[PDB]
Amino acid sequence: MAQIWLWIGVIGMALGSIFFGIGAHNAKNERWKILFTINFFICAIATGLYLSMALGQGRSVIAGRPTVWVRYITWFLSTPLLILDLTFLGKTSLPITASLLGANAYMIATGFVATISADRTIGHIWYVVSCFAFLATVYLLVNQYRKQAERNYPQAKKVFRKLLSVHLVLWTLYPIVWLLGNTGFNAVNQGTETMFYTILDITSKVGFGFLSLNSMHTLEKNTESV
Amino acid sequence: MAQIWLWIGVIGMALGSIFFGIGAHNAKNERWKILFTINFFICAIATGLYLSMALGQGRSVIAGRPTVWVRYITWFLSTPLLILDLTFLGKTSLPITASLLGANAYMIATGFVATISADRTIGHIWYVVSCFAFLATVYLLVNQYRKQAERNYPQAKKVFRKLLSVHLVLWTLYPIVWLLGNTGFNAVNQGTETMFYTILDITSKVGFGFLSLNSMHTLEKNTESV
Amino acid sequence: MAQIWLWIGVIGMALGSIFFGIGAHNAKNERWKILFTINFFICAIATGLYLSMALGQGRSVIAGRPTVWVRYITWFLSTPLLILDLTFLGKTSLPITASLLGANAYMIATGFVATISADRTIGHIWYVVSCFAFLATVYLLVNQYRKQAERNYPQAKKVFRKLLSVHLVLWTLYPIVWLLGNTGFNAVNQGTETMFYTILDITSKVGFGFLSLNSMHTLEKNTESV
Ligand SMILES: CCCCCCCC/C=C\CCCCCCCC(=O)O
Ligand SMILES: CCCCCCCC/C=C\CCCCCCCC(=O)O
Ligand SMILES: CCCCCCCC/C=C\CCCCCCCC(=O)O
Repeated sequence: MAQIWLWIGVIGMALGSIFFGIGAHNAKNERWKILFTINFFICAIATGLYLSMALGQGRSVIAGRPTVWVRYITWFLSTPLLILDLTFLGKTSLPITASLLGANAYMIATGFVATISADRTIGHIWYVVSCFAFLATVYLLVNQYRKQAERNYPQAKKVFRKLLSVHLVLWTLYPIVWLLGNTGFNAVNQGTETMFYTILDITSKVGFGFLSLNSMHTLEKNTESV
Repeated sequence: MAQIWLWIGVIGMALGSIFFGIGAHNAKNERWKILFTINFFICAIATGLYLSMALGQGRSVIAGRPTVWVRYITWFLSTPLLILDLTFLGKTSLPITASLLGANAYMIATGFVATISADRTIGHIWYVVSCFAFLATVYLLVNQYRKQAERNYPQAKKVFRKLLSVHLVLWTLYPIVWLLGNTGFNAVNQGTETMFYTILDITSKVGFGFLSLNSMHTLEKNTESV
Repeated sequence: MAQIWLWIGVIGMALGSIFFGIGAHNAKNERWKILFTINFFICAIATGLYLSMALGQGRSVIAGRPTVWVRYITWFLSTPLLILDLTFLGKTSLPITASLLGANAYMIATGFVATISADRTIGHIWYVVSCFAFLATVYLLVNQYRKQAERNYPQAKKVFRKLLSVHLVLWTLYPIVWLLGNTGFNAVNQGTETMFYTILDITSKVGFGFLSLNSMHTLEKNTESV
């Protein structure tokens, strides 16, 4: 089960890569080229790292617990690009952008330590720290980021509502899966944990990628010159 | 002794984080927001990494020598932000900024190798290389950086004198502690080495943070419009 | 043989560092300062990492195969700076610059995995992936990069022809050496593999550095105001 869902990961991310790549190549102006290029690299990075997992790499048995540590290398590289999707579309100020990228990096880094810690009590301390880093990003997104975006696009409030709704719901699912998996309560087997992360990853990357494109189109039409 | 001084580290950096965070949240313009945000992240990074050390992590016994390698992860991330404090306040040109960040990264990277090298002769070669990287930064700071800062703020020469004096004195203490510790002559026990680094870290982060804020206020008042 | 050619590496990169450093110090304007500083850091990074290799570091025996993994740390840091040489001189757009840096990072990262993989079949999968990342960069360079450069300097088409010719020929030699070495067919001994990489590295860093300087002079004279 694990094996097939890793390969579905490779196929999904590779298909996302190709179509974002073709978009980037054909891009009508620099704004569209940039957005297509961010999403291409999110999906390209995820493809290669899913290939490593499918080939049996990036995994260690830590005190008897099978642990896919390469997964956090993927997240550390792809999640800031997903935040750049948001800050690009929102035309976010540098301090709030920096704060979002900082908190997110902190979330993933503490997430990594929470995972690879042999002492699972220490791991679970880091989980809580990581959740607080996520909460920091949630606060920044629904406050400073949203208000800046709404100020920049007064007629497109709903666009950023949809973007933030999808981001916040999908990203909250990750720490829930982490709790269900061998990292936490171990309520689901490795096959199921792998399926959950793969579906999450394809949705949060290819799914959110296409939503980011659709959102750019709506903003472009909404701000079209008379 | 080691244990308590690691926890004093956590408390100090966490208190620095909170007050810089509150400053950032309340920041009167983008210049103040940026400065508060840089210092928040210096102290936030240091908090989490001091928590890892206090919890017993980030440490290895290398050929019988207890070695806290995570300490250099902290320095590699926080020291460029401290340099950004200087280059932000000094409105430093991109090449000199880049040169400062480059030399500093080189210092910490060679510092790391100097530490984790099992062969202590090779370690001590890397110490000397790291000292020369520091000397490079000293030269850049007291020459190009200072002259640019003085050119930018002709009436605030003393501000940058105070900033550079505190930076140069505090940062020179680090390689001295390194020589006194198990990395060098082992003239002080692990408890004392830990106390020294903690006091240095709180001073160079929270201390220098507040000096950076005070300096910004002086520059803002000095350049206030008639 | 290996040992001497590592030390020739240290001497070559150190000599390149000094002369680029002296250029940077004496630089006539910010454009020359930036170009000199990029090339200084390419050569400075390479010096320190060649010193580590010469001192016997950064090497592991992976399932009986001696493997110099620190070599890919050098390439991961120095190769984007070499790309920055090109994008600086070409005044390349941000998306194409980003695409070049992204593909190059991907090439070196997959190159690294291709090397350290104990399973050499998996290694050779990663080699092919890495070659496709290189091909991506080749496409970007000879298309978008070249056309932007030619648009920016209509009278200096030959300058960028020379830059791209040297880049493409030299960089293609790396995957050939990789195939000849213990990573591939093992058709050459470790002494010869080391000599090849050292000569390549000095040429692609000091050699290309001086070509980048010469190219800047030609562009400056070609665009000199009447
Ligand atoms: C802006 C970038 C954010 C940086 C994250 C800072 C948070 C620090 C978190 C933990 C660092 C400790 C990691 C080293 C110990 C884990 C290894 C182990 O236990 O084997
Ligand atoms: C601009 C970034 C600066 C990069 C720093 C370059 C200096 C290179 C220093 C040393 C690299 C060697 C590290 C690998 C060997 C150490 C590991 C070991 O001995 O076990
Ligand atoms: C823009 C940055 C590019 C990032 C590169 C992405 C490609 C991913 C490649 C492979 C990741 C797998 C590495 C971990 C497994 C190797 C370690 C081992 O086998 O012992």
